[PDB]
Amino acid sequence: IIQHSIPAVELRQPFFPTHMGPIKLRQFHRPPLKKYSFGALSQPGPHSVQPLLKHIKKKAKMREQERQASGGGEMFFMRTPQDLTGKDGDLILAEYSEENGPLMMQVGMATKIKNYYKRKPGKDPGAPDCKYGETVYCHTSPFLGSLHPGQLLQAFENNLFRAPIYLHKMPETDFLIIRTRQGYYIRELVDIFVVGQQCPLFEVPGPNSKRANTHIRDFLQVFIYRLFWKSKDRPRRIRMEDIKKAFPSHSESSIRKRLKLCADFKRTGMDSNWWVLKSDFRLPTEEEIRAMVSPEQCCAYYSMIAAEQRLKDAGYGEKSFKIDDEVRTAPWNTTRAFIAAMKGKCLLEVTGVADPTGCGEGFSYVKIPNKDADLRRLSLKNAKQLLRKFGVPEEEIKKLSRWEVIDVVRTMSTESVAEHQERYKEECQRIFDLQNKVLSSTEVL
Amino acid sequence: FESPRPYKLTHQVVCINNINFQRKSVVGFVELTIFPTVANLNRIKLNSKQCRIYRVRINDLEAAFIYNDPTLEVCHSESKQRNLNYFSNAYAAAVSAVDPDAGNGELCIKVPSELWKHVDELKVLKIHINFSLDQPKGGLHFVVPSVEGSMAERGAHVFSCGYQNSTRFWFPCVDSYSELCTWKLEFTVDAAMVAVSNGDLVETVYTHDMRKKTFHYMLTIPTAASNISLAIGPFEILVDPYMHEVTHFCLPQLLPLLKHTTSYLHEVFEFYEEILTCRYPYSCFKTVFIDEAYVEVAAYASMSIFSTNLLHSAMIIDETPLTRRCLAQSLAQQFFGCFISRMSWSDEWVLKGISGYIYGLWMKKTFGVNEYRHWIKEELDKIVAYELKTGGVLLHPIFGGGKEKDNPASHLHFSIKHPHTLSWEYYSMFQCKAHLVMRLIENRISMEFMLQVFNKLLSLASTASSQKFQSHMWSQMLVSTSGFLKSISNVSGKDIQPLIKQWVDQSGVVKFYGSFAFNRKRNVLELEIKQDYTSPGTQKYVGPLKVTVQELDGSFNHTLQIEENSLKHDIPCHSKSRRNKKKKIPLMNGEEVDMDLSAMDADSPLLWIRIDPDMSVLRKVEFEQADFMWQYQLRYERDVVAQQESILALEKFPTPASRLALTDILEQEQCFYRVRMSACFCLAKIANSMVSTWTGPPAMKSLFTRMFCCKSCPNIVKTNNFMSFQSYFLQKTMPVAMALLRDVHNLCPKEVLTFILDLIKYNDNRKNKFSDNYYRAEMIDALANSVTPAVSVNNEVRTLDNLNPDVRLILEEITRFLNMEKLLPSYRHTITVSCLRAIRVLQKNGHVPSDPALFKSYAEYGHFVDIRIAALEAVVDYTKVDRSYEELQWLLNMIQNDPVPYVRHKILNMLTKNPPFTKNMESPLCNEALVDQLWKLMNSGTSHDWRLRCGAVDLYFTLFGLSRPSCL
Amino acid sequence: ELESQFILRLPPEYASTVRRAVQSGHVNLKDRLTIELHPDGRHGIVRVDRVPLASKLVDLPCVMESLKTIDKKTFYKTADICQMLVSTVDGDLYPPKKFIWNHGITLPLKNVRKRRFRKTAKK
Repeated sequence: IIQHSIPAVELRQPFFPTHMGPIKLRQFHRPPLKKYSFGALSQPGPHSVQPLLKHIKKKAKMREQERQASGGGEMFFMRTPQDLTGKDGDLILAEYSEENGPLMMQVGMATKIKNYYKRKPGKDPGAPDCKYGETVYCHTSPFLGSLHPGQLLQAFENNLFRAPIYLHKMPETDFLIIRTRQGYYIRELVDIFVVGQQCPLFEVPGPNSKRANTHIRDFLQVFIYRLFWKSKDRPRRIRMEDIKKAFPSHSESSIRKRLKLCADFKRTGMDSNWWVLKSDFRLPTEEEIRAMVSPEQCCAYYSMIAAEQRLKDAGYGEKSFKIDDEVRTAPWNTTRAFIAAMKGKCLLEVTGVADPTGCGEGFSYVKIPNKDADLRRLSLKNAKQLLRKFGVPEEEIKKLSRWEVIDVVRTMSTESVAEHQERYKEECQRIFDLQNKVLSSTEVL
Repeated sequence: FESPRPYKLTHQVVCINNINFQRKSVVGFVELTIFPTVANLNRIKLNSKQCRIYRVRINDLEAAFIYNDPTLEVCHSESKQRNLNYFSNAYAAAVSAVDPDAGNGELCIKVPSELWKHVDELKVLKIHINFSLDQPKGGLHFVVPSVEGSMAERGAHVFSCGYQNSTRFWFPCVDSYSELCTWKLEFTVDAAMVAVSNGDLVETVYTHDMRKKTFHYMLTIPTAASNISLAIGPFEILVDPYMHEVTHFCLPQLLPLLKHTTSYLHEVFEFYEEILTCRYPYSCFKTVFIDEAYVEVAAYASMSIFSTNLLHSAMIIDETPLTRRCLAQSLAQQFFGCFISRMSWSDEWVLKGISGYIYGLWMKKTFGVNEYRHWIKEELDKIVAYELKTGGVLLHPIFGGGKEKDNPASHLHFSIKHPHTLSWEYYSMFQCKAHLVMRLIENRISMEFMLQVFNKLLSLASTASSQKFQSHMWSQMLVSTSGFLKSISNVSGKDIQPLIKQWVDQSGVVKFYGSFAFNRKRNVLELEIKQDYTSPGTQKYVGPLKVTVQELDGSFNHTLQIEENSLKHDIPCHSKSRRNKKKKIPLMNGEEVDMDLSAMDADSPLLWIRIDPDMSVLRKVEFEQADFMWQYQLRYERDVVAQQESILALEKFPTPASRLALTDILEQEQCFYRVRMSACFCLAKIANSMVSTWTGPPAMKSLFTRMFCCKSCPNIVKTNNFMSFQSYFLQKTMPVAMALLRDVHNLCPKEVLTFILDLIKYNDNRKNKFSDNYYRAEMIDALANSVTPAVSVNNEVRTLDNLNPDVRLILEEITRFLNMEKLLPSYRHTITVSCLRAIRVLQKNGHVPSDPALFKSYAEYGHFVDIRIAALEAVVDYTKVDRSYEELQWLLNMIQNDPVPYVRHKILNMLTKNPPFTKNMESPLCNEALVDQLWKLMNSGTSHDWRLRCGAVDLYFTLFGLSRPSCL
Repeated sequence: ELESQFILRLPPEYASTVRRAVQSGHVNLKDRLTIELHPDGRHGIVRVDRVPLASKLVDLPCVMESLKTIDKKTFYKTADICQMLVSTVDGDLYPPKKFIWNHGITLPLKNVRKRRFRKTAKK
């Protein structure tokens, strides 16, 4: 059960952007350092970098006092945008080994660490303790490969993806700098995780699909409703200009579709007009708006339009998405391949072109399906001598039922659907164990 | 936030002395340690009734004394406004003035000017009150067997049952809830008779060394005054061995009955501390069984005292649910009378809500999850039945302050600020709506978050308790509705205030006219169903919800709802399931195996309609499907709710023989117990419609044939069919439904009558180790369900024919069982209860004449509770049908005069349920003097208990309710 | 607005001095450590105890996420980090493709651009 922060669940801006340009899609989850037009740090010259140690201890004390005053147990603290800052609380860094993951969390979303451990045979004293995460004892492996007895494997867990994580040490030269309009902030941090290839749990849509087009419509319907809740006029009213500024890629006619059922147009003698909320329309409450669009659905759409921009930059037009190799690496292709393979509908390519590492250290998420005369002329005696020659044990030579003998010698001269799935498991296990070895190694290259 | 009550309290010491068995009196002194709040607190008020004070004292200074009783009659005894409304309003205002939650008076000691200057100096005082209870007429009980020479010593006991605010009736206090105090309790008791109250055994040797003993129970744990009760007399048994500290107190010659009874309690403690993540937050736990019960449930601090009717001694199978059911009730309401506490009567509903939900969670992981859902169906049946009888049961945060009413729920009585106006129907539905509002909190908030909430509540309770009495920082154990709502919103803030304003603050039962339409019957539109509702009188408009549709072989389709309920809605459509001879099972629900093209399967991809199968909304859903869909629901469905609602819907109209076949197929599997009870009732109702349509055999003989093989059973099933309780409940139920099988010539159940006679012949010895009692009782009930009203054509009532022919055989068998249970008696004379119900049914059919003298002789004092309650139900229905005014006069005089409260309770309850003298149908002339005597019995002679005049308020609800009685 | 975060890399003696200053928690670190960015947005000067170190803003190849926690089990993502300001003891303090960093911060992610990144096939 994942409980996101309140600005994440409330679909708030700029945590959930409404529209992203071609520049923003290339810079998706890589925000460039941008100058301010006003404020303290819009000025030239050196700027003070302030410590946080008193602020961290004070906030941790206050949150503990709020826990003990009602009167203990588990308390939810991520209620405001101010609570989501990096200025307070215990922090990690997480470095994704994938350049562009199929699913990505936004600022404000939540994830868990589960410490997957397979018990040793006989008398297990228990899993080793870790600084982070909750221990989960598993008999069936949640990954593509199987855990070994006594093996502890840390992993990120949320509604988007599953991916193994590896605790490393932050280098002694590297610090975390928090930069705002008001000043520079610095905190010490030692714990950094290397995150492997994701096992996606939520489906990424294709471009201009019915699911994708429903998501854009619903997200527009969510954004319109919260504009009415922001309006202080009685009766409530909004402007077309505010929606078009947030949604420059929509035509006004598509916005006219979403506004006709809930609002009435009142024209005024100025090029700035209002949509007045219908008196007989009950505006939906906050948690009803929450059920319309989830944070996980936005990330699946965000992954699509960013990857669609990357394919257009690579020369692939919309008619390409019989299929090209790079189009197979798209997240709408990889996640549909993996989830169907997770549900037992098909198997995976694993050694193939959709390997994100490019050197054999990852998985390729591409669907593959789940798919005598002369021996009987041997005239028992020569078949007996042949079974003696191959090294067949003397019991089978001794019984010498001739049909059984010829079936055994055909089997030995052979030495198919149980081998097909076993070779899939062998290929999965090899790269899984190889990925465990490389990304956890402290070798200096 | 804080209580609007001055004069905070810390300590109190009771000392019962000279407890008498002949003049039956109690003397004692009480000790209060008081921190007053404000100056000029002169008229300090305590409250009690039936307590003659000997002296009051504060630090060797006897101050003034005020003793009023406005809980008695109107200040003018002949107030001619003898109606419901004026008496209800005046009684509500008067007993609110009895309550000290204002400047009021019942026991106002006046502080003298010397002690007023002391209060001006120091607001710390002690209160020493010497007083005496008389022969207790509503505050205690002295159960004494009528021997009085020697067995009054060994055989009698002394206790106090009562309602929540019955601590007033026992020893003088405040409004007895919501005063966090601590107690020292001194008990002058006999050496054999053991006193049982709250607290701990802090000082007990052979005390005072003269002739008797004296017990010191100290309650250091801060609770309220409405948890103290003193059972004196029973015998000590530790039934410890699993948890080492569970103590029990019961009357002699009942002790191995406890040795079987108590166990499985440790499992309930383990599950409750899996819930709460604590220990049992006390030293020990006490339980007393007693042959009387004001309330069967009653649960106090570290102590449960209730009836000696729930022993269930290892052979009496049909109290396998009931015993630990009532133990779970007396542990849950215990736990929420201990620490978590209301600030007012309107703020209570959280408490019994979470208690009933906790023993519902106990009913989850102990026995019968499908029986748990059947219990939820019984909860909805109770709520829909009562709030279609009367108005809603509303859970107020809003007062009527400023002499205001604000009560649409005042169809009878006041409800906001006060307990002792309500009825037990209203109180039971208060608890039932508390159950289902907690299920709505399940439906919007996860169970793990509820565990977090409840752990937070008990963390604040245990932290705020067991300390040095932190001044001004101690009322955190008042965890009423507002702060509890704030704690829920701090854990998970959702639209739970709309849930309050729907179900907590708008008391309405919602029917559902969800009209089935059929699209994709090769139609343009695709799988659409209309939503509709309007049914006034008691209605409620509930909007955004979801709807569950099961396909032929497919997905659970869930569909939203809207307000403005003249609606049309869609389904997230199934595929076109065509070539269904090839599409045999495309994953209906897992690996279930079912194949029927017997339905209207030309163009029908739908099977069943459902709105919230987890039973969120207080609902009464009315719709129509094809009959094949209803009958295909009864071959298999994963909801006992769906099975018994299809059972009701197919009890209404149909009679094909395929219905009988599918019913018999459903009755021969492993599905559920009571589904087959109501399915045999389906067979009864449908074979009653087989008068001209007798296609099948005489039913349910082949069901006993094909299901029960003792030694292959050569045409008769006889012996030793137990240790499989499926067959136990089924053989208990089925001949009752067999006796209903009637086709109209003379209704002629003659083969069934002779077969039931042969079954009554063929009973078992001790090879069955299971005390064959209830099987006999329900077969006698089947004899009672052999109603033959049309024998006496002209005058055949009065020993003409020695009335004939099978009624005499039924009289022979009920005579045999009455005299056997007079000689054998096996477990409570339950056979005698069924026989008296049979004798009343025979009096209702004119065979045995309508004479109450047998029922009069079984409504006498020295019998069991069940015999007396059955004879009193019988004489209430006798006064209903026949015009016996004299037995009604005797019934009202016994309402006035008897020591047992529960028989008065149930006389008033089922006299309201089964009324004679019906309003605006007045042929037996209530106006003569019965209105006067009922007005007297409301005013006088009813200061014993609150609930007896509550039942009399229910009587004037039924009898001439919102008007003059047409006297003058 | 979204909070901007980036990695600051120092020479090891200066990293140890600033690390002791951060662990000490004294306010005067706001004077002991300053950062100045040039108008080109790529070069800068990091001053440690008024000592200038020539700094270069480079783009990290791997997307990095910084996450906060209270109970060390459920984590809340705070920021995306993709840039690092690297301070050197030599180099032009006022300088008149080379800002592409090739390596991960962690040990196994060495040479990700050349060895562990599948390269896009054009056309």
